Amino acid sequence: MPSPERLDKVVDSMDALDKVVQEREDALRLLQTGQERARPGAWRRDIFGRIIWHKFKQWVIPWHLNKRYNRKRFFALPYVDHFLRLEREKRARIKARKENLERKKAKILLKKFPHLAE
Amino acid sequence: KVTLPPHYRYGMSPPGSVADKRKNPPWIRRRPVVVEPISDEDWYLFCGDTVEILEGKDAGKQGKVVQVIRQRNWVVVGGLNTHYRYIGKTMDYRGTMIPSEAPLLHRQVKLVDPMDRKPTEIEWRFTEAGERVRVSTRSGRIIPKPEFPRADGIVPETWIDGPKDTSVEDALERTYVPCLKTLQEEVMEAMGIKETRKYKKVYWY
Amino acid sequence: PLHKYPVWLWKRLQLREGICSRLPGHYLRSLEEERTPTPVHYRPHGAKFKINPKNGQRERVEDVPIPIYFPPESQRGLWGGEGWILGQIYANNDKLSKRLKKVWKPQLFEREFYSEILDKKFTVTVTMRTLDLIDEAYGLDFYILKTPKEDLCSKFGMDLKRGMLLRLARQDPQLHPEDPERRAAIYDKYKEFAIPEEEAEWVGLTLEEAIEKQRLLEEKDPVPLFKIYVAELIQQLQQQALSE
Amino acid sequence: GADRMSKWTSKRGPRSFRGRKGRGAKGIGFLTSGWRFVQIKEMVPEFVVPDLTGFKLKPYVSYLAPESEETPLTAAQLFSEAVAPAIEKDFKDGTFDPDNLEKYGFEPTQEGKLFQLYPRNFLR
Amino acid sequence: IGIRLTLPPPKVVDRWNEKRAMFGVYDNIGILGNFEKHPKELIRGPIWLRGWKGNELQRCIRKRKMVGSRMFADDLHNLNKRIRYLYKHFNRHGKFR
Amino acid sequence: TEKEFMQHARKAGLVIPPEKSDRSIHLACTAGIFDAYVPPEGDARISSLSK
Amino acid sequence: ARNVVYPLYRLGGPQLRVFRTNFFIQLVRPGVAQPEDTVQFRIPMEMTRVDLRNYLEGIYNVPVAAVRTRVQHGSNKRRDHRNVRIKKPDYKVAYVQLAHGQTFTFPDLFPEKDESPEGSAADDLYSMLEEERQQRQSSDPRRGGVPSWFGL
RNA sequence: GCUAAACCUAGCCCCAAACCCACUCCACCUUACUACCAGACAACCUUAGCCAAACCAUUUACCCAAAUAAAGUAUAGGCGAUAGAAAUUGAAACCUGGCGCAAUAGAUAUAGUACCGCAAGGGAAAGAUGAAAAAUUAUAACCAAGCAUAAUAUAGCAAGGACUAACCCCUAUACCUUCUGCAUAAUGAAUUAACUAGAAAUAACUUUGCAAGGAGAGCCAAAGCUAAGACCCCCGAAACCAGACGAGCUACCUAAGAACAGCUAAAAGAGCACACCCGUCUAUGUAGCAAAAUAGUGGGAAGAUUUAUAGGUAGAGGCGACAAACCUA
RNA sequence: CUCCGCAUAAGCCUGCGUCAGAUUAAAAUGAACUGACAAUUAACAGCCCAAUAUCUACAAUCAACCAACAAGUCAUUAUUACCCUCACUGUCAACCCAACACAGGCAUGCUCAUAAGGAAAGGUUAAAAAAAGUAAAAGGAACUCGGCAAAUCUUACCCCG
RNA sequence: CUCUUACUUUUAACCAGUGAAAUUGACCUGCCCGUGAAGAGGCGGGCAUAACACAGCAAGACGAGAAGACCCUAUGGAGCUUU
Ligand SMILES: [K+]
Ligand SMILES: [K+]
Ligand SMILES: [K+]
Ligand SMILES: [K+]
Ligand SMILES: [K+]
Ligand SMILES: [K+]
Ligand SMILES: [K+]
Ligand SMILES: [K+]
Ligand SMILES: [K+]
Ligand SMILES: [K+]
Ligand SMILES: [K+]
Ligand SMILES: [K+]
Ligand SMILES: [K+]
Ligand SMILES: [K+]
Ligand SMILES: [Mg+2]
Ligand SMILES: [Mg+2]
Ligand SMILES: [Mg+2]
Ligand SMILES: [Mg+2]
Ligand SMILES: [Mg+2]
Ligand SMILES: [Mg+2]
Ligand SMILES: [Mg+2]
Ligand SMILES: [Mg+2]
Ligand SMILES: [Mg+2]
Ligand SMILES: [Mg+2]
Ligand SMILES: [Mg+2]
Ligand SMILES: [Mg+2]
Ligand SMILES: [Mg+2]
Ligand SMILES: [Mg+2]
Ligand SMILES: [Mg+2]
Ligand SMILES: [Mg+2]
Ligand SMILES: [Mg+2]
Ligand SMILES: [Mg+2]
Ligand SMILES: [Mg+2]
Ligand SMILES: [Mg+2]
Ligand SMILES: [Mg+2]
Ligand SMILES: [Mg+2]
Ligand SMILES: [Mg+2]
Ligand SMILES: [Mg+2]
Ligand SMILES: [Mg+2]
Ligand SMILES: [Mg+2]
Ligand SMILES: [Mg+2]
Ligand SMILES: [Mg+2]
Ligand SMILES: [Mg+2]
Ligand SMILES: [Mg+2]
Ligand SMILES: [Mg+2]
Ligand SMILES: [Mg+2]
Ligand SMILES: [Mg+2]
Ligand SMILES: [Mg+2]
Ligand SMILES: [Mg+2]
Ligand SMILES: [Mg+2]
Ligand SMILES: [Mg+2]
Ligand SMILES: [Mg+2]
Ligand SMILES: [Mg+2]
Ligand SMILES: [Mg+2]
Ligand SMILES: [Mg+2]
Ligand SMILES: [Mg+2]
Repeated sequence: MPSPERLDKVVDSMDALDKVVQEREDALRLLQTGQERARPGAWRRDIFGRIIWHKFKQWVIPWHLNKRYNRKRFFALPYVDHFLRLEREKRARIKARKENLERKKAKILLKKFPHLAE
Repeated sequence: KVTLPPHYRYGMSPPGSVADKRKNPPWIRRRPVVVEPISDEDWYLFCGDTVEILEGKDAGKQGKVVQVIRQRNWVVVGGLNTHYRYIGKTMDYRGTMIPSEAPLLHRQVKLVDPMDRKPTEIEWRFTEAGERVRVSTRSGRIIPKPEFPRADGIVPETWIDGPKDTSVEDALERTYVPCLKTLQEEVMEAMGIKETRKYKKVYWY
Repeated sequence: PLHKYPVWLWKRLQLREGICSRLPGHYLRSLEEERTPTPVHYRPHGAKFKINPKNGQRERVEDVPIPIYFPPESQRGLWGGEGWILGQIYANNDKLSKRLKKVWKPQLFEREFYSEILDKKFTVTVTMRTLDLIDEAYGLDFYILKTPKEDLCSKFGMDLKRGMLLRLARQDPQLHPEDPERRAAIYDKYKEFAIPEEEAEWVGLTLEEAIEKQRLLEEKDPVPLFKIYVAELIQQLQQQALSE
Repeated sequence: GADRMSKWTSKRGPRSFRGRKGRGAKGIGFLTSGWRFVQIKEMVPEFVVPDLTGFKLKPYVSYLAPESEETPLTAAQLFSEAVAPAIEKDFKDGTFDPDNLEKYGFEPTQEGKLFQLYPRNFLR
Repeated sequence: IGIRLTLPPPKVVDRWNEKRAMFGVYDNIGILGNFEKHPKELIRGPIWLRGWKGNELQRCIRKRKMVGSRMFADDLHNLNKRIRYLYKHFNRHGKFR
Repeated sequence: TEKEFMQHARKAGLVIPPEKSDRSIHLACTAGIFDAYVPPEGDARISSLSK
Repeated sequence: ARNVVYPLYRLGGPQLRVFRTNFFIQLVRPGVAQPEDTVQFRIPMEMTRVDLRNYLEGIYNVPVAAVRTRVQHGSNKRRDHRNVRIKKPDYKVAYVQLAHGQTFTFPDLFPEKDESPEGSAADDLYSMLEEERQQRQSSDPRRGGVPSWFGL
């Protein structure tokens, strides 16, 4: 392509312009309404027991009449607690190896550069 | 975009080049080079800055810094610490020999004082206006950041606006008047569109 | 690795942060309390020490409760602390005979009671024990109001309590609207169980029912920032005028 | 022998599967009896394209321009620029009350509007 | 095959660093300190091993009652299995009775 | 049984290094003479005629 | 628009309008022979033929008689060095026919004459190589490989 | 001389400390990742068994909220195996370290990926220049088995004694295991490299300390007491139980479909005979074309027939024109 | 030669199109392997329907004679409500299930011998043994457990069911 | 079948290209008689004996393959039946 940078420049300008307009609309929504999100939602627990932000959809009938929405479950039963702990312990092991590894690199980084004691 | 493996080894050739791809394929895994951690603020060597070589084949020589590689704390100076390599070779023709420079660590070079052409050590400081600068320890004098041509290559002092380049008087003109209307509402009033139908309420869940 | 806190303390760590930390104090105290229930399916020793017949020494003795399984249909009635006993037995009461699974169930009846504070009749399922406990308290209202939670062992019995305590605090005139004197006489008999409305509205609620309640007390559309800045402006202008 | 690690698409499955699955295109109508599709003119997005005649701005900007700093717009910044001047004038005039806040520009509700802010009912 | 062709990098050891020059200090903190402190209190490490010694079955039993309520589920399950295996080996298997 | 040779080599040009690079090749000597010199014919004879 | 929520419509409601559309289309050269009036485009999946018409008429002022679309599968056959399949993105193709008898032929965007530079180009490095390459000559067979540099 | 060999990092392990815990837009419980329509299904319930008791049948330790001590004491128990308290006593506590691994090790991990499996689930392998590769006609060589340089000459566990001399002469029944006893024609082993297996109380002995006292509360003591040292392996069944996953094969069933030429007789769970279904006998094949096939010959072929599609019955079971059939070789 | 072939369903998912190639098949033109580029365009098909009440005894078989049992796959009305209309998706191939570029398995329509689709022989020699076939003097089951196999186109009887 | 024979194809063997599997303690791997864990290429006494490929054969290597399914043992299992 002759000048590929041309496309990168336009894409950056199209994104900057979309940032400005959305910035003016967000500020105008905080003044009239006070909401930080343009789309409604809520914090809920899924069938798996993990926290998730539910983004609402547009419907014509209330939620207590909808066949398909009421088949969806937003609550976890007691057989999930053990898996939540097993998944928490999995993240802790990862975070521990990451922290102990960084300490090792720093301890090995003084053997070759011993003037970093300060 | 950027696709660098976890332990990608930076080198003289820029990333993503055909030479770097052949040198650093996605699959290879090499021992990571150890680099002394230096704060971006503390780094005091920039392109276009004279430096004196302390250790090497040709020590005591001063040369301009053409390239700097922060990842490996390398400084490249033109015409110094240079070996020879045949370029443009072919199967029939041996090729042309050229001197190729080798990178130098930030500890193997030493900045020179503009007043006296001797190696000196510098420590950052602040001037009256507040702009941060680097000052020599011995015979403290200011050492400004040498002007270096931009990477893209554009020279502002030699720019000619084209047919698709907005003018300075049209790109800096202020036309915005803070109001309490959205682009949608403000545009429908100017374009002349009218919509009397109302939007019936929906349920959100 | 190891956890900073033991796992059995994780449930009480959830009551220190979040919306549960914003719950009333008296309600949170009633949750951590683990008072012992009254013995039903076993006899207590009565004392702390006894003399073992074999050696004739003063040995210590402890009362170990028997696990009771309460089915879900027990929370729609008043069983009086009774439940199913899931255990084993020895055939012919012989230790050398094989061991079998045995379940003891209680005898249930469908009776009809009347509450004087609520002026309404309920058709609850009960046991013979519940009928005797209502006769020792001299009415259903005293039984529901005297008996604690760990002895009632019923969600419906704890919801009646909340219903009664709310009328003793609000002094609801809906009770016999056309008989003021009669109404006043009823509230003068249960005056020893009067609890402030603020504290009587959280009685019996579970952790899941209370969180939902507290959430509704905090649910309110966010205040627009247009009003906040006007207050700061006007308040700021007034201060400026004084300096002038 | 099935690829369970491949993107499920309308190209896979029997005839009934391939017709029911789509690609993300929004609907513009409904199906009536006889498998007859009815298009709704109000469901089709109408492009609001402006007149570009005599428009100074161009895709690019000359490099001979200053390096102005970025000042992200905030709600407080928009209030002081547009709403505050009108309030200060009326405050000095001596006629200011909360009841007239709607006259200053405040919107008590979003109902009865074509472009509501929350939940917004318009496209970018 | 199986033996390196070059010599390894020299093994340089500083015999006069802080940890080696001050090793053994305060081991008689009790004898010379009026017995206010005990040398076992200078030991650092697992809280179930400070000033205590035992075999694997004794170590595993001690760890389970001291920090077992804080252990990860998978690690605790393996500890219980290890105690079961060791209980059978030491109490049922061997040359001597 | 699916292992193969790691043969992925491709042939590129060495005439010029990567483009759009601020660093450039620095040359110390020129390629050829700026003005060609042609020694006059008979200069070999003048070798004897030193004067 | 794509990656946005569409406001739901009910009987008697306002017309749906998009003021800024993020649909970006690229005109392509047909691989096989097509009629003169026909034009070929590559459009995003979420885009419909009805939108492409109004999109072309409004933004580019092009009258279109007919529009047809097809979804083209991208091969998931390629595998990396880890034997993991690489997916070529599936894309949508649109065939547009002009209205009033207009004919469109894809232009030659890379003319060889324009590509060739009339103005002399004198890259320093290339000049160095070319000069030296020409000056040096092949070894004379009669010399037998004896170094030629020596004048003796 | 080839094939190869060699490397030191990636990271990992055990502790300590600290409680832990998201986000661009859009999509995702229906066939998940699918913009848009009348619903009301809802969670809780003793683990068992292997094993030990040399069978087995009562019984057989499994953190449960403070280290030590009281104490393996009271007590329980086919009073067997074994199990087993409390009262009471009452200690310490500074994350940033390692007589831990270094590519068959250490996490399975370059990755829960490739690959296998309908599914639950199972589950890898590997890398190595240099300051610079914008120095790649580069970083020397020397080392396993296997080959090549370089096939072989009567006769024999292949060698040993020797000899001027390789062989010729003389002497000599491989190794491990297992057995009364093996050259045994009894077991295992193509070979190279790496990996691959003895863990501890009681008492006693030996060497120090102190000594009718010893020991840094507990305990022992009629020379004892304290401390130390030094003794108890590896791989392997058929099984048993719990909880998940399976009727796209097959067995039977449900819903709604499809196919069956021609001839005879025209009535057919009728006959001849294609398609189609089955698999009688023979040969071939036996690490194959095929983990049940090929060729020919045969049985049935308008019926209790064959067959596509979706659904149902699940292991203490199902299904069965009972062959102990079949329920993913 | 023609064991077929073309198409649909199902399944699979770019898997012999162009350019290039150091990759590849027995084969250093070809290519199903690698890299890049291109490609399947709806009329066929899929994706349907406002409510309440109400209606629906008389098979099919050329459906007419006729004869049946196993007794069968097709239907409405009343009132109310209802003027915008052609979107979305499938469309390629030498292809699926059998670890394979497997002599196996695989529903339907048409073709019923083809207008479609294919190649048993790498070259030579012409030993044994072995495999698959053809012909055979005279005799004709003497073979063998047995007329197995092959040839030929045949009688009678018994046991069991 | 007496009683086999001839020809064709496949296989076959030779040339070229591509290129598996079980197996394998090491082997410089003969015969007779005798001996012996009772059936010897390997021990004793005799006989034989330059080295070497290819094609055939199946007497032996107690030939290869599957830790015998028959039999017995195990205080090892399971299915079925039962006064
Ligand atoms: K033991
Ligand atoms: K047993
Ligand atoms: K591994
Ligand atoms: K033997
Ligand atoms: K044997
Ligand atoms: K042997
Ligand atoms: K052995
Ligand atoms: K089924
Ligand atoms: K496919
Ligand atoms: K086959
Ligand atoms: K043909
Ligand atoms: K003949
Ligand atoms: K033989
Ligand atoms: K054998
Ligand atoms: Mg289409
Ligand atoms: Mg036993
Ligand atoms: Mg105690
Ligand atoms: Mg590993
Ligand atoms: Mg060797
Ligand atoms: Mg000899
Ligand atoms: Mg041995
Ligand atoms: Mg024997
Ligand atoms: Mg012997
Ligand atoms: Mg032998
Ligand atoms: Mg044996
Ligand atoms: Mg030991
Ligand atoms: Mg048992
Ligand atoms: Mg079971
Ligand atoms: Mg089925
Ligand atoms: Mg089937
Ligand atoms: Mg049926
Ligand atoms: Mg017929
Ligand atoms: Mg028949
Ligand atoms: Mg028949
Ligand atoms: Mg059957
Ligand atoms: Mg039978
Ligand atoms: Mg039988
Ligand atoms: Mg149609
Ligand atoms: Mg087609
Ligand atoms: Mg052929
Ligand atoms: Mg041949
Ligand atoms: Mg022959
Ligand atoms: Mg004859
Ligand atoms: Mg005979
Ligand atoms: Mg006869
Ligand atoms: Mg005979
Ligand atoms: Mg026959
Ligand atoms: Mg019969
Ligand atoms: Mg050959
Ligand atoms: Mg063997
Ligand atoms: Mg013999
Ligand atoms: Mg031979
Ligand atoms: Mg043979
Ligand atoms: Mg055996
Ligand atoms: Mg037994
Ligand atoms: Mg047993």
